[PDB]
Amino acid sequence: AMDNDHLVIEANINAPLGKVVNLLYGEDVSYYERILKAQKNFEISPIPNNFLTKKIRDYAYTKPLIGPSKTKCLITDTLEHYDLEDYVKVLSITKNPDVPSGNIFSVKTVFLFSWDKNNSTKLTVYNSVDWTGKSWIKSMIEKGTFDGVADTTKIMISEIKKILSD
Repeated sequence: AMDNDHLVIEANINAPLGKVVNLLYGEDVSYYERILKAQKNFEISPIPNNFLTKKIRDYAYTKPLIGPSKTKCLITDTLEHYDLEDYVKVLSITKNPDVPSGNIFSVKTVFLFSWDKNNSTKLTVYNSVDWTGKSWIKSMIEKGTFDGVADTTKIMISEIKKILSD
């Protein structure tokens, strides 16, 4: 999952590791909600503010998009690793039960945050699809999924820079 074939982006953010991670996953969920709206999602359910204690948060939103023009995204974030002296890893699973083959795949996005030069943060994003059944549109789904995450991750980085521009 975390290999060059599935690498979406490696990007620098001009803030320390703990600030970037806690901006996105801490108790003020308005920042991630702002990112989701900037990515053109809507009908966003309240993001749980307790991720760093529970190690999981679930929420949902509607994403505009063969297939429907939009679909409900069910999000499960899990905190896989948290060490502010080293790296933080968040796994985000997206389920799309309302799309073709949507009952036999999930989308896995890995956010890796580590230290970069001059007290900054390196963000590494991977994306893959996990199949649990047979589908004859697998390549189409994997390509559309990957391109979509590339598009939305670029918006996320732009939005984080705006949030931190004070």
